[PDB]
Amino acid sequence: MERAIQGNDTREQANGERWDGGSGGITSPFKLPDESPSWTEWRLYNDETQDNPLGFKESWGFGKVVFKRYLRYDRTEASLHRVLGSWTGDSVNYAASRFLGANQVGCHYSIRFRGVSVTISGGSRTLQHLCEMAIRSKQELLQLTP
Amino acid sequence: MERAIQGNDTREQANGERWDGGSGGITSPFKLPDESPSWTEWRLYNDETDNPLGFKESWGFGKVVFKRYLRYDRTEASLHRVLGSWTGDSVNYAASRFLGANQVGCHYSIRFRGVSVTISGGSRTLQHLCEMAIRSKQELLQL
RNA sequence: UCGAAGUAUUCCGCGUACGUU
RNA sequence: CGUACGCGGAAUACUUCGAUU
Repeated sequence: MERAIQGNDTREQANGERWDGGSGGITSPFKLPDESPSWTEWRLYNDETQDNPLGFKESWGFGKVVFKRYLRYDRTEASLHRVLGSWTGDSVNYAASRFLGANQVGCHYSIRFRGVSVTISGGSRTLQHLCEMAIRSKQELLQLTP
Repeated sequence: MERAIQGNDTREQANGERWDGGSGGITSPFKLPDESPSWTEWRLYNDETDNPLGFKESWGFGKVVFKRYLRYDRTEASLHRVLGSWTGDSVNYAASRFLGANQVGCHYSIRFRGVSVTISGGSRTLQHLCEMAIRSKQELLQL
């Protein structure tokens, strides 16, 4: 069965990908490692008070194989350029080719920032279009005028 | 209880507003009427060969959801028209009818050429959802 | 921020069924 | 395109619990 690309095994490994260093060798769509803060650093930051957070959460799904990232974002132009490099059409299509094939599945990209979530979703045979819409939506959300 | 601001009866009317369309007076966020094709017109169109008849969009304030299908043939005259299906005003005005002190989940969703975009978040960021939804709609309909 | 549970919706993919708007 | 399901996920909102006892 070629449906190890979808079996719960690769699913758990894709979820574990966020925290390990790719342990087991699972290919990821992201080009930068996770930066999610600790409970204590998160608790301490939240002093004044949901606005201007530490960063944003994004994820790429290929069927039920979901990868997640939390990246720091200081709302500066330099930081914007840094976090916009967390993934690219190339890195997504490369990673997607490891979990797609035969029957079409649903793919999605999701990003949350300042209490606003954007999800681009569709069939795996439209992935290139998802990427183009995903990168453009990521720019606007992170630069959304307050 | 007794909040019919987000009741099953109001969820049904908002769903019926697409077809009713104005029956009972339910305030909709859309300014244009539904243009959904019939089964046959949708068939004959696909029998012609990418470029669909139009697109689907919907606004949700909690469980109260409004839907529209609008024709869109990839022209500035058609883009400007369908961009007028709703505005920030028409959304906020409609939302204030289905929102109370408790924050609920609001969302805008649009599907075009096999791609679907959904902007969601708490009713406290509705102004920000509107700004994102309009930029997303224009971007999607324009590649 | 992380994990888990429930509740209310939506979205995508797949499959089934029924249609004159 | 519409309606009704069934399956598999995801997203959002709200709620509860745990996170070098």
